[PDB]
Amino acid sequence: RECISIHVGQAGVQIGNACWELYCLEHGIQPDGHVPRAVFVDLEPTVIDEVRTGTYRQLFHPEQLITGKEDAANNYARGHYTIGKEIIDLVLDRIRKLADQCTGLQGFSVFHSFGGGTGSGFTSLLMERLSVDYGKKSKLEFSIYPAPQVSTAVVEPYNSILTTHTTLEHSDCAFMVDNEAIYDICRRNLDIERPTYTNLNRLIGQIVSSITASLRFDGALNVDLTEFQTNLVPYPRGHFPLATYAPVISAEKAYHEQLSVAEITNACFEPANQMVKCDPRHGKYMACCLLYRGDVVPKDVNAAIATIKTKRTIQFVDWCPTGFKVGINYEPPTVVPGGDLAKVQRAVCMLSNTTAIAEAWARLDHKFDLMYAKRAFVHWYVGEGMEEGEFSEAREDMAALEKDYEEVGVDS
Amino acid sequence: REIVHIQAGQCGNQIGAKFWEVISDEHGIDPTGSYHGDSDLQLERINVYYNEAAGNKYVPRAILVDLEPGTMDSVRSGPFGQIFRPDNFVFGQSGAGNNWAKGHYTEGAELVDSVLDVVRKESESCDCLQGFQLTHSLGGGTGSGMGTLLISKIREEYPDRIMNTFSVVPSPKVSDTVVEPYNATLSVHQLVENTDETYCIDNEALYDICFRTLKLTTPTYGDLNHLVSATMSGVTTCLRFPGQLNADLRKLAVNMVPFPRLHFFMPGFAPLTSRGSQQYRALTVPELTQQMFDAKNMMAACDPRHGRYLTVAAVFRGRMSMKEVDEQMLNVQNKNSSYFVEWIPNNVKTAVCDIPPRGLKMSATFIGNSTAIQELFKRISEQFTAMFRRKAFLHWYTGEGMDEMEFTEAESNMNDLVSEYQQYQD
Amino acid sequence: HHMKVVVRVRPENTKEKAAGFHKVVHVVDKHILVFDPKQNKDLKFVFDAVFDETSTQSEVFEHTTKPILRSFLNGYNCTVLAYGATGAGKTHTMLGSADEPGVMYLTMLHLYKCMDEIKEEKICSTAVSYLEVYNEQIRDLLVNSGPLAVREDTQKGVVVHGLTLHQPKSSEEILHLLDNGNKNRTQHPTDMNATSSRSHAVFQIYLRQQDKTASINQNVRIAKMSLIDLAGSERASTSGAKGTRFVEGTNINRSLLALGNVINALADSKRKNQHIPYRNSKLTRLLKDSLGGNCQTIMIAAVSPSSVFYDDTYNTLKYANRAKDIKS
Ligand SMILES: CC(=O)O[C@H]1C(=O)[C@@]2(C)[C@H]([C@H](OC(=O)c3ccccc3)[C@]3(O)C[C@H](OC(=O)[C@H](O)[C@@H](NC(=O)c4ccccc4)c4ccccc4)C(C)=C1C3(C)C)[C@]1(OC(C)=O)CO[C@@H]1C[C@@H]2O
Ligand SMILES: Nc1nc2c(ncn2[C@@H]2O[C@H](COP(=O)(O)OP(=O)(O)OP(=O)(O)O)[C@@H](O)[C@H]2O)c(=O)[nH]1
Ligand SMILES: Nc1nc2c(ncn2[C@@H]2O[C@H](COP(=O)(O)OP(=O)(O)O)[C@@H](O)[C@H]2O)c(=O)[nH]1
Ligand SMILES: [Mg+2]
Ligand SMILES: [Zn+2]
Repeated sequence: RECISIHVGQAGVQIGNACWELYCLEHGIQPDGHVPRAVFVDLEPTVIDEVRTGTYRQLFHPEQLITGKEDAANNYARGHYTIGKEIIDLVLDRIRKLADQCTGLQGFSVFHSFGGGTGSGFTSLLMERLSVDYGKKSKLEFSIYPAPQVSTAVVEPYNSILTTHTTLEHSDCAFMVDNEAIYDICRRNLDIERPTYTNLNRLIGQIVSSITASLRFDGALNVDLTEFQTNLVPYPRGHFPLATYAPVISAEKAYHEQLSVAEITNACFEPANQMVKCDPRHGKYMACCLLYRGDVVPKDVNAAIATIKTKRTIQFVDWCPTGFKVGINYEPPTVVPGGDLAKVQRAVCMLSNTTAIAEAWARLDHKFDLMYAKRAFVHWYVGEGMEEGEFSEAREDMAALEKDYEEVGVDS
Repeated sequence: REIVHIQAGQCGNQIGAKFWEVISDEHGIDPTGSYHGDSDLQLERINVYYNEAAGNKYVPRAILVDLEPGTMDSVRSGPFGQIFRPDNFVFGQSGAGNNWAKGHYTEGAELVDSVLDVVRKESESCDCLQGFQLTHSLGGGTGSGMGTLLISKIREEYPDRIMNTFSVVPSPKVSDTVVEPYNATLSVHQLVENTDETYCIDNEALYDICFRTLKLTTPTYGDLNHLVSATMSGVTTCLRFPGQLNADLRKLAVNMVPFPRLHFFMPGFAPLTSRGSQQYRALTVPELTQQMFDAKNMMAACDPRHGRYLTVAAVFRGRMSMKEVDEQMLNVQNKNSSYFVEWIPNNVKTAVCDIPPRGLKMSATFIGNSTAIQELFKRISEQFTAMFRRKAFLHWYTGEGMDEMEFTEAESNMNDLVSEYQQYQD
Repeated sequence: HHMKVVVRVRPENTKEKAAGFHKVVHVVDKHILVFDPKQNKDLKFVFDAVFDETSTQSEVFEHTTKPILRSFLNGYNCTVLAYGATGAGKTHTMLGSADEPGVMYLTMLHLYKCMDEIKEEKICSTAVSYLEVYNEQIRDLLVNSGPLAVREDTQKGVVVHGLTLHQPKSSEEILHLLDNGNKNRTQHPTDMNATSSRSHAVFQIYLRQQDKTASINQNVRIAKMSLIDLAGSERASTSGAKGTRFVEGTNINRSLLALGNVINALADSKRKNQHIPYRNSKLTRLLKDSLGGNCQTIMIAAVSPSSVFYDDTYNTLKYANRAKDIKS
């Protein structure tokens, strides 16, 4: 029934504070109500301290807030091996203490930021130790993969080719939200050249609410978490659908709000609205889980999708007749009281596996090689209990992820 | 996390008074007084530089290493001079002779054990140590000789904790000493092989940046030092604040050193406007990157326009959009694709604190690892050979128990260090 | 010229045979092994020569060492690198008992005859060193002292003026006792009793050749032959010890990274310049002369058919492959 969550890395914790904010906000549970159902991990105290100092302060137990006062380090190795090791036991202990207290759970919604130190490396082993301790569950990891041109860390690809290879054999379904391709939504679909990180987090904080929150909530067409990985992954690679939201309208500027289903659904497949710089440049969809919420007639959907199934410029995979999981919820979305989000009475949080990430992975893999080709910042991981092995042998890993996402599509 | 500053020599000392003059106001610490802090955030992280004893007396956790009494006796007899616990003053009333050999082998070598004693009292303070800040000049006895020894010992006691070095590399045009390249070539040698982050500052690169970028007509030393101390506060202490994307000495190290030599950077501050008039507030952000990435405004002597970058770290500290930050950095990376090296897809390390330098709206420290600093260790290494050939003032070194092979060693090492840095300019 | 690379697969012990696990390496022929697993890459790799399990200490020695003796006589620097995982065969190939003389004793016996033959044609004199490398420190094995101060020659070239190689040998007997002291002298972590690792270490011979007619003086041939027993890398995850074991393993890996930068650089510098950074480590600095121009070099990668050797062998072979592969 339930789904724990493990917000790892500063960013996975900032997004975590935001997804966690939107929750109580649509459940009538002010600052001090019930009890959360998650944990927070970081090797930099000052960030989890922002959850201990700032808003939502007493909504957590100091027991679901793990910190390693030591050092974060923007390197996978250190955060996986060397340092992040010391904390893992303690970390696990909470996702085994919080996993026991419940009643027949379904999995752990992991929140991490691919190209970090604590977000790449640590989670790599956290998810690692989970796939063994609870191989009988769901492991849906919600990632914030590397911006396509606007990366931060100098090494980013080293950290994100290493979180992918280690988690790949361990996740069930990896949601992906690209940090930069969200900013385009903040520029183009909301109008603001002032997007604080606090906003991208409200936005993932929205799409995510559509995933767990409202879907684990009753509705006219409920969709369990297992339902996702079933209806969403064609193959055992921990396949990485993309998140998209529909009524991303501005709560100030334009106002057509009343944008019946027939519109909000078409607004998902336009590439300028998908929280991912994986514009459907060729990538055939292979399965989409259209989660609706609010006032939606099942015929409006079983027609608004029918129109789409016959657009053909949306080309689905060959071996897939029908790849449209319609999930209908009741309660409309719930916007921040005065952020910048419109506030409609219906939305579409469509997510999907697309052959499109054949790109995004390629462009992120090629990055890695350019630096590994010169060893760049290699001495920073080797000196942290890694080897020429784990790099070169995690490169070969994703190589068969460029071929996998090529073979499962492009061919008939 | 924590650090323990080190005031080696007079210059590194004189600067210590300016580094601590600043930082303390950036932390509301009056002379012996406590946290008057205008806020409450300038205190949750102070531990990085201080210690709890009384309850109003957070003492700076530095070391004052000098063979010349009158110096530390000017820093201790002036303004904030009465905040250092007397235990910090590791004096050497000996002759502080201007010889690198006199402060590294003969006269400094005695005072060292009475230093290491305290560097351990302060490291074993509490919590977890990060590293040590080191200030000094590469142009004197107590600076380049004794201060380079202090580190060669520190890096044997804690090869885990980092080592930032703030060196006052010998300024080109005029040398404020004569043997200068001797004291220098010999300390850079030790630096390339112990510290792992160096921030080289030039008394004349400052004068320029302080007489034309501040219309300041009478740039006293107190000013140069003040400007420098403004950067080393945007580096360390700063990132020991919150931020949308914070780093810390390691992130700065682990993003900025592609190759283990250590590599030396070139710091640059952001809002560098003359007082009254120029308070243009053209600080939206494109104005800070405009600033930091120009030639002039690099506290180094060399001009970045003369050589690629390997890494950059714009350590901003002032509320700004993670879009207009992460964006600007890009166009900067593409307008100047020429000088930025290519085998690093993203040279730049964007870093973003929240709280800005007390009285300002928005700043950003710049920490450039350009290959342009090749054209300085060249300079130093030249001045060496031109005089080493004739053994100029060498009898002051050998006559202090030195070696004719020791000078050879350092020059060649630091001269190879030039070579290597070119391997990436190409 | 090029550095030679070879691989040696050991033979599974009895205990592993009982396990009867799948074989990760298959040797097709003298030149080429295949990397498993077979129901992967399935990339065949061609070496020059493969050493079987079968080869004891006669065959291994003679093949690799014999062509270095010819370059030895030239008096160009020769070098042999021996690698191995724990239980790879490390001792067996390099040494064995007196009973089955491996490379070292057969160099000692054959090259002792080499000293006899060479000495006859030109008077020769030889000495040998056993140097270590622990915590980035050189320690003479024959006397433990503080590490040698490093200096450079005027042109270039790193020297340790801690050079000693304490005592030369008139015959086999003296060296044999030194070999007992060798294992003790190397600084090892308190490992399992079965496994023992050096920190990092080497061995050197010194050739100074003078014609019979020529004095000492006049042109001399100077050769050095270095025989290297590289240490193994550590893993943080495998080790779990870390701490002092962590620091030693980081130091080994940094010396290994510098060597590998020179190695790949050497292949590129077949089209190369000064670019090859010898300076990156003390090992590579010691080796400045020896990796060498037209020096002769060989790498012996030791590996096992063992199951644990699966990872270790695959990683080392990929790297060995990179020495043959890497071109711009
Ligand atoms: C009325 C007003 O706004 O005055 C400003 C001011 O006029 C200007 C010109 C300041 C002024 O700085 C200088 O004139 C200066 C003098 C010697 C060396 C270097 C600089 C200022 O003195 C400096 C002072 O800086 C700070 O308060 C920061 O917190 C800074 N503090 C110190 O350097 C410091 C000075 C004395 C005692 C203790 C600390 C800082 C910067 C980085 C990291 C930590 C602290 C500021 C904003 C001003 C005055 C007061 C006029 C400027 O410098 C800085 C570092 O902010 C010079 O260009 C900038 C732009 C500022 O607008
Ligand atoms: N959407 C979103 N992305 C974020 C946020 N914070 C950081 N990121 C992104 O995630 C990456 C940053 O990871 P870091 O903050 O450096 O590191 P970390 O993963 O927290 O772990 P460490 O490296 O050990 O500190 C960059 O690609 C950022 O653009 C956030 O609040 N929201
Ligand atoms: N920026 C700066 N440079 C200084 C200061 N004092 C001396 N210097 C520089 O340091 C060099 C001289 O070395 P010095 O500090 O006297 O050596 P020491 O005192 O014997 O260790 C010259 O290049 C000076 O310009 C100072 O307070 N600030
Ligand atoms: Mg962090
Ligand atoms: Zn309307």
